[PDB]
Amino acid sequence: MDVLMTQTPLSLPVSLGDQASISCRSSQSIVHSNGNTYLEWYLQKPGQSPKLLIYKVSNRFSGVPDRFSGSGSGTDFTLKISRVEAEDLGVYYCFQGSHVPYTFGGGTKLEIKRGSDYEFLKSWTVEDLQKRLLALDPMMEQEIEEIRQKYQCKRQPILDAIEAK
Amino acid sequence: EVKLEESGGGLVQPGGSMKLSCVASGFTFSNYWMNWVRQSPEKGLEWVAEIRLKSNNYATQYAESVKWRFTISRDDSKSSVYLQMNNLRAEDTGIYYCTRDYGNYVAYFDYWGQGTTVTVCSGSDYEFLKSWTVEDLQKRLLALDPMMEQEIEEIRQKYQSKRQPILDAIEAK
Repeated sequence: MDVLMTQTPLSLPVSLGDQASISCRSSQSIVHSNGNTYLEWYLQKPGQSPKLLIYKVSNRFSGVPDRFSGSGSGTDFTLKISRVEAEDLGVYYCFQGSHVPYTFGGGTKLEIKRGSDYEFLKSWTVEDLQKRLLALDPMMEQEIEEIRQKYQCKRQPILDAIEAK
Repeated sequence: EVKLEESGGGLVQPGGSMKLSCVASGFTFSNYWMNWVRQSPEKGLEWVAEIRLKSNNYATQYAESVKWRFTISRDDSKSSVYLQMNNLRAEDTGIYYCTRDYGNYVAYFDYWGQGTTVTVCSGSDYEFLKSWTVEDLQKRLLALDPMMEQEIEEIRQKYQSKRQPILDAIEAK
């Protein structure tokens, strides 16, 4: 049976500076035959490819700040962000490479609590506010391109239907 | 200098074929295992295939959902890895990433590419527009473009409402 990685929670609304804890549960033991546990944590920022953060359960990859911490054993693993920064926002995936097929978790979206009023951006810095603005454009063009690809799939059966007349 | 660049994605009809290509730069390609990973909004992230080195006789591994349909291969002289895709179905739609393993039995996908998009149309409207009249098929075709523009403007209008609270915050500084 394939290893199922169940991630909790689906969404983690936080404020900047909060502590974050993401949990990944495996359906079975993910200890490789060589004795190592290849539990990895990836972060996909909006509009970018996934990037490796934690390898072998608890080891930080190169260039990963020490506010990221990984732990766990058996079937329960946890990724912790001590103090959430703006650059940490995105989707976090857990990943096992101990048993074929290698499987990913469902993903956990670390997003900003929007509350009821948008004055929480007043405490933000301009540079972080600009990064959030610069990130929204690739998300929009992606959502737009999905619409364009969808309608391309709806136009072809029409022409083929007129064609087969 | 380490860069992976995918290419070859596009629109496929149900049961069609497609071959993706991923060129590598900035490292010794022949020394690193390569993979293909795909992402869809429904199934999330999914590992597709893995190709090893010449010392391992270019051994390959696949996910069961793609075995005998997809074939991964590499050319160390061109520093490229490919994925030949046959009998594509609507479930195969998504962004296809080409990844490299860190190696040393330490870590996996340290470097990803920008990804290419593979869109496999369903084929449901084929078995529903066939009973339609040619006059109604032509009117349905000519109504596609304004229908698409309506959904696109909704996305643009949604993103304007998400940009103004930010833009107003930098303004208040």
